[PDB]
Amino acid sequence: METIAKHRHARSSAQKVRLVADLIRGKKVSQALDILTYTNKKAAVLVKKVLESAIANAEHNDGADIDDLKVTKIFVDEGPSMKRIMPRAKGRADRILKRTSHITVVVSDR
Amino acid sequence: AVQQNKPTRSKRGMRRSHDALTAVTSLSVDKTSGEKHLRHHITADGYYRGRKVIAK
Amino acid sequence: MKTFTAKPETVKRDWYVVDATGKTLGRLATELARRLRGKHKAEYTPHVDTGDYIIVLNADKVAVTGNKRTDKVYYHHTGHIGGIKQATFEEMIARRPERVIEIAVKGMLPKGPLGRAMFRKLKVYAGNEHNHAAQQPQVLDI
Amino acid sequence: VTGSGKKPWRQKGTGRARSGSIKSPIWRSGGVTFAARPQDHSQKVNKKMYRGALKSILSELVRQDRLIVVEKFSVEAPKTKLLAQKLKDMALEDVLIITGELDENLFLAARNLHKVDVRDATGIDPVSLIAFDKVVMTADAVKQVEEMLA
Amino acid sequence: ARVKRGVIARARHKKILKQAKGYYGARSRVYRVAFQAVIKAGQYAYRDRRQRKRQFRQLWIARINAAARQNGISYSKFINGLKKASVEIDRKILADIAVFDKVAFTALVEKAKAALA
Amino acid sequence: MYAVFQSGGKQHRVSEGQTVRLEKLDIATGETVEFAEVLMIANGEEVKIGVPFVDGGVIKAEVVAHGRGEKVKIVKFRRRKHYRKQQGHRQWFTDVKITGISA
Amino acid sequence: MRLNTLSPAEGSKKAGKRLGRGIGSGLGKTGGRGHKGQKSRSGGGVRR
RNA sequence: GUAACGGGGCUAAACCAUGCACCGAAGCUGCGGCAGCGACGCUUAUGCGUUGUUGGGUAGGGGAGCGUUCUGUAAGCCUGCGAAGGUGUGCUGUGAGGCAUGCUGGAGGUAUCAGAAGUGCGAAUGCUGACAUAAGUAACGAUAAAGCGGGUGAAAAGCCC
RNA sequence: CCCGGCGAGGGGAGUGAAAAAGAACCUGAAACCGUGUACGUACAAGCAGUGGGAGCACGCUUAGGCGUGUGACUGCGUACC
Repeated sequence: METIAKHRHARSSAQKVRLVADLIRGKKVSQALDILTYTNKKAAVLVKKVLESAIANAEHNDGADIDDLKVTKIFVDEGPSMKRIMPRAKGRADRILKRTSHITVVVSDR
Repeated sequence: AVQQNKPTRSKRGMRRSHDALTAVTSLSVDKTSGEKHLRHHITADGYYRGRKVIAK
Repeated sequence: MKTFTAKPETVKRDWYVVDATGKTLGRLATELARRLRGKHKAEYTPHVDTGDYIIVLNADKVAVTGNKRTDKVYYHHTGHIGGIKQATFEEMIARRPERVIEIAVKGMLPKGPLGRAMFRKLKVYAGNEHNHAAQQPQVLDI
Repeated sequence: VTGSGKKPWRQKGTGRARSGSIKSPIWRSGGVTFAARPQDHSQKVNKKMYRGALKSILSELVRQDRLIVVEKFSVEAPKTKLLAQKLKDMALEDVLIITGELDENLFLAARNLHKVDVRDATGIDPVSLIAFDKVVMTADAVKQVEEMLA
Repeated sequence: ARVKRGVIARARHKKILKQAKGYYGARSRVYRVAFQAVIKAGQYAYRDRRQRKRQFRQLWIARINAAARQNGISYSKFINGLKKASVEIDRKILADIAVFDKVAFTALVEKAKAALA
Repeated sequence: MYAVFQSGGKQHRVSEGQTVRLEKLDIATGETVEFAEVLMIANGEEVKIGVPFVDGGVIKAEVVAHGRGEKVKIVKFRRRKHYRKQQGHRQWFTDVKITGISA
Repeated sequence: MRLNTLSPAEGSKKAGKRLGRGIGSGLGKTGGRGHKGQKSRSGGGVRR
């Protein structure tokens, strides 16, 4: 029985999440969680709260038991980017694009 | 330099694919605790061959 | 109506052994080249490479014939040193003998992809030192 | 387009567009190059031509048998429900009413009726006349339309 | 009359880009390149209406040649022999006996060889 | 026995029980096709014959579909001249099914 | 109703050129004015 | 860098002299479709049958048709008893186009026929937005750098002590 | 009601005709990046298309030479404005 946790509008570039996210993809929940506690990267704490919320809602609510739970998907999508002008030398007025992420976790027993 | 044309999306994928994050070759848990591990390092509670590390 | 066409699986191929000691370079070369495509036999298809698996038994004793010999110097520029570099046909037959006949059929096959696909069916080895007793080679005279 | 003749300009021949004007129609939005002008398409109208299309449709109105031509059709009052009850007696629906006398007790009627309109016969409107189911008419109106067509 | 402009092109676009299903990179997702690709496409297809036929006709000669050469006549002598022998319309796509069941073909070749001068 | 006959300005080989396509006929689905213009029959061995439309031959058949094909596209185009034009065509056909070719 | 059944005399309606619509259209680019010179350009210069 | 037969190869597989063959273009021709119009036959107000030279085409003319916005019949009539819009496919026409239909959608729509026009973008080193691109490349602001113990805290090489 | 930075975001339970109307909420393309599936890529080569095509999944192939999508290989082949 399946549960979605999302974190939308998250403070990450998405290429740096996907490095970590694809690692624990198809891993089963408990091995995935062990691997994640000792990854220091900003991406790994961002994912932690959303991985736990998924697992935690499986341990309750519409879910029942977690021993046969596995993390079928961990993926990341374009969130709304905010545009800002960075001040710089010889009157250069370039764009810095502040990325956010749409993080989707799915766990199921299925 | 500069460039000739806007490049294909298959090119972007090849250049970052080998630079992608590499496997841990599974993980460890302790011989000596109900603590989980980090392999050939010492945990936050100091368990590996005891003593103590990270008194934070 | 439509035409019939070949499929990769129907090809017979078979192994043909050419004694080359009675032959001379270009009459061996262009017949071998004809057979290395399969243009002696019926192809009836634009896109499958048929051919034989072709042994030249020897070709160490292949004449080029006549006065072309003493000005036949196999031109190349692989990448170094002022000048062309060269080798006479005689050095090329007396030492490592395969190559006179090898770069004689090379230019008889088309461009890139089809020309690599036609070539890999041939072997010459050094000459008169063949290992091809067990297949029962079908003899062919040129 | 008002409120500036400015040229954004700063030459042409600098790896970009002419940047031409701050009032140019092409400047994203606010005014376009061929936007509509006032139209008044009315003419002289040639009288022998006008009256000769009206003869063509006036014959057809008889060939399609739509002209009832009621003798002195009128109502007591300009009340819609009375005029409408008159037309029900006459077993007529969705009709062009022609008044022959522009009498105010018929002219101020019929307003409540969905598909009824009332006009006077003097220069009878030919675009109205091909529409509607029937033409109710008076004989005094048939007289003054033939003299306008004479 | 404010007219929208582009609700007619949305269909011309979707016709091009559907024809431009199967194509590489920008060609299946940008009208501009799709449009280019589609136009070269029909130049090659209209070429190949005539050209496909000329191109197979070579294989037609070439399978008849190899039967004939095995039957001790050269192809150009067989066709001029076959011409000198009486009437027959024939056709180059006829000789399935060129590639396979090659026991046959011998009678046409004997007839032609006889008639040759 | 496999056989050849003439469909129009083009010649067509066919077998027994073989369904074949050719340029459109007047003849319909519910009607009879028969071909006296047979150029040879390839018999038990190769035939040595001179004169085609062999009299001691027929292919009898029947129509199995009369339709019109797929749409091909025709492009006439010239760069630098701003010259682009198009035509479509589908081409008609008839399917015949051959039961014939006599022993 | 008889409304809406009227039509021009045979051949009476010339319709006129719109220009500039489509590129496989024959009419399009240039305007029926050809390459370069004053009469291809926008309306100006010489007096009658 | 052969690279002055197009290349391989050829001392006859050359060249010359004489002659024969073949292949080889939307050409030349047959098949099936079609454009406009002459000749002729039925025989006309309009047309239809047979035949036919003809139909590569810019600049450029000339005739027609289509959709997009809009008007009139449409004060009527279809519609949650499923309207507009979105999208994939089949079917279909010379093309523009048209029609069928699963998914979608929760109210609007409509011929016939003629007519008005802010009437189809793909280019203007054109204007705006959403958003790609080189790229996870380059950047760490005079290197007045920093350490280690405890702590606000889930978290500290930059904070507080 | 669950995870959490005293946070962000989403799911669980309940509202509604409808949340496949959940509050940046109308239905929703195209660029854009990512997920998911089939098939392909280590005799490998230039407008990336065309002409021929093994193979393979799916449609009970209506098994009656078929549809769909892809495709090793390989003749031909120089963009538009």
